Amino acid sequence: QGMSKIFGIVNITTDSDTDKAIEHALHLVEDGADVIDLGAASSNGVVEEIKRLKPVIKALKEKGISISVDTFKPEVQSFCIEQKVDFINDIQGFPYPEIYSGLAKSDCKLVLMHSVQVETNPEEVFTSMMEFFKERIAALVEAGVKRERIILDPGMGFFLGSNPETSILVLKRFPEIQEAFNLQVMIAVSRKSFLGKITGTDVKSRLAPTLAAEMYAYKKGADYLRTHDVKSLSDALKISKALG
Amino acid sequence: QGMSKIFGIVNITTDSFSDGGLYLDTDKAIEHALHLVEDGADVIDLGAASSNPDTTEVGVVEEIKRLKPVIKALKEKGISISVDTFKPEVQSFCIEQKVDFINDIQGFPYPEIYSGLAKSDCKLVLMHSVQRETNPEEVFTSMMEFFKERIAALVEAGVKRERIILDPGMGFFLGSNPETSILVLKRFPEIQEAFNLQVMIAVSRKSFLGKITGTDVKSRLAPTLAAEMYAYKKGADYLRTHDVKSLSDALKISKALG
Ligand SMILES: Nc1nc2ncc(CO)nc2c(=O)[nH]1
Ligand SMILES: Nc1nc2ncc(CO)nc2c(=O)[nH]1
Repeated sequence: QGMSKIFGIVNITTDSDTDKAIEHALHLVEDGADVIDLGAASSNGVVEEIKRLKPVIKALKEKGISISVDTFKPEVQSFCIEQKVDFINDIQGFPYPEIYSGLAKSDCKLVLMHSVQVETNPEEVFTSMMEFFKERIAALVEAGVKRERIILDPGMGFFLGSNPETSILVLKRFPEIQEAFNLQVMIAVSRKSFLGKITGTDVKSRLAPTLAAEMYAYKKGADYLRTHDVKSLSDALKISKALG
Repeated sequence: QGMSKIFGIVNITTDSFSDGGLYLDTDKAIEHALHLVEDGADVIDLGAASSNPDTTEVGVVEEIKRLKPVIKALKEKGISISVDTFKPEVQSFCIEQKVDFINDIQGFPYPEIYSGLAKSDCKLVLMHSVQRETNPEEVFTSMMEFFKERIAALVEAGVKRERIILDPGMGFFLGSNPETSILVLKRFPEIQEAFNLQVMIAVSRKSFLGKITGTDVKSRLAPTLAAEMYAYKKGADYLRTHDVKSLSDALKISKALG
């Protein structure tokens, strides 16, 4: 029942020049987003990724906008280390110990996401997820990163396997991750394919299956939420809180 | 938390509206009904009221003329029909048509039609409304007494108690005060226990939702869905909505998520 901070998804490439992604990043802030999750990915490339970030990064910092960057490459990550973005989203969970001490000299909060790319007993995935967090958080702490800087993401959708039951189990049991490590947790359900396998609808185009899962996560204590339609979630969270 | 029926709103007057001519497209309303049903609607809430207040005998026979083809066609396909009208002459036409529900936003205040309502097998949607700056607490108390007096006067005439569905009213029907709508939304389970009757919640696209967020809720679904979700988990028996598919798809997520 805690107020969740919204993460606005802005993809730099599919929106673009830089201005179409910039104006998409301020319209979401004008809609109730606390942090803008910047993504700039194409096909097949470190300089190409960074070149699209620099104009959007410092433009949002010129207006005091908290920025999250979705990158799994350490060279792109070390760039975000010294640009001093407020968040750095890694869908791989920092598996390369090269930049470990590099992440300790910084202060940007780290987001530790877990995935399991093939046979899914849905609870066995949860247990190994508990052990994955226990080993990766410790090694990050041993490298100098403060424990108060890690945010856990249990993964969702195709990051948990083609089985929709796996994503349902984690959506019901993510409070257990909250109290086992005493740390914040973000849930990302927006337009993920497994929502269509439950309702039989055209995902990526239907907001309501998506909205129902984000309110459920908010009502169970999710600290952060990652979505596309921000003004829809912002109004869903305003109604949900005022309604008791 | 449990079951919930969905009322599909079909404004026959709106589906036959004015793009440069009025109330001759009697098939758009019929297609809007059959559409909403394959989106997950349980009952079709037909509404053929005039665009502006009309209280003559012509507006009566005009309301039946807009309901007569839509009611008939939906009957041939086994569709639960609910008529959204507050006129006694229109309601008597719905009784002889064997319509499933009669949705009255005035709470049936005319005793002349009580005789016709007793013989009917249709269910009744008794709605409560407000006088016209009343404190939200006193609106709830007067609503309780209003249901208590009107339910008795209906069973006195011969309407079996179990056919009465209670609607507390929402938004402008409770006043321009948003907290009055919030109080009813978070305290309506007290209605189902005091009267042991079903309760219908109708929040779809009401102005008070915009006063809480600050967005145009008349054409948007997110605040309508958030409020419709809360009433579902709180045990609302029926749900009157516009976007049936978005609510039906939403109910399929909460049922899987538990
Ligand atoms: N933290 C987090 N980030 C993501 N980035 C991209 C995508 C692709 O949908 N998913 C996610 C996600 O599920 N969680
Ligand atoms: N049963 C019921 N019917 C309504 N009809 C029209 C309108 C106006 O939107 N409201 C309602 C309502 O709140 N409850």
